[PDB]
Amino acid sequence: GSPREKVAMEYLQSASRVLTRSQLRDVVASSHLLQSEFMEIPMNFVDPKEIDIPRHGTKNRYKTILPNPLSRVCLRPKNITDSLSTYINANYIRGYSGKEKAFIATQGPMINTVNDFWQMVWQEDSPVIVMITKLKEKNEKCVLYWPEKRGIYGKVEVLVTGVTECDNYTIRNLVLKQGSHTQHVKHYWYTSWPDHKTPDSAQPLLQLMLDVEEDRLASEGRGPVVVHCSAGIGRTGCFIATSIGCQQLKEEGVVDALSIVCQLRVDRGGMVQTSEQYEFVHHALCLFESRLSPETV
Repeated sequence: GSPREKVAMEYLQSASRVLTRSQLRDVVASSHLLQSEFMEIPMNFVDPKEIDIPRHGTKNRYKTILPNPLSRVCLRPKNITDSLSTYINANYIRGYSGKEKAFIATQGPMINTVNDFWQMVWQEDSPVIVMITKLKEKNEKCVLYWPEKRGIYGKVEVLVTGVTECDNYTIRNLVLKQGSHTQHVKHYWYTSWPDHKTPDSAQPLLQLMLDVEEDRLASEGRGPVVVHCSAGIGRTGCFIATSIGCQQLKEEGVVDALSIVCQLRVDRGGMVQTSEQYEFVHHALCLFESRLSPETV
């Protein structure tokens, strides 16, 4: 929601700036007009008066960054009544062309939400988790929520079967279990995002992006890809917007980043949280465009 509700939602649902590949290259060259464009996009943060689940604040890492009701991920453990047991700071995110539930954006788990997080990964049959933050960056950003080899979290067991190092991220193959059932999940941990600025190069992110895309292509029938950083909106929003925009560039030869970010704001308030992040998404789109086959006919 926003102070002027209709003005803000009308904007989010109508703003558009379709960029040809040439225009995309020019826009980043002019990293000045992106800032004013960014400032025009409503945050769509959730008015706490809206949501009504007593003490949900205990499970929010950032008190003002909440899951918009319409797309909130509700937990369904088959045996709890704590009410807060059905709550998690996470939202379903629409993908390219509005594809329903392509991703789930969520905050970095807190000690008291680790079980909830796995309950989500389990009930949603999520095939991939993308983590874009260190556990600490000057101050706490996220809690360690997975085991070195094996762990129990509520009624969900997580087994770490393998670990592979890469560019600026590490991949952990995971196996989740509940009784007679198993679920595979690949955990990507991107640790090199700078503490005080956006990545100098978008190459590591696009590599991660491509790896996750191959996972999605082979996981038809499964659930949304889970993405989180600390508050679950900044780096998280950058990763998702970049993924959606690179697909538009590849399939259509153009990209509407403004529309993409607006739709993300609709799904989760604050997605792509700073102007620097907004510029970074465009730089990442530019790097991707630089690798496409030529337009000259």
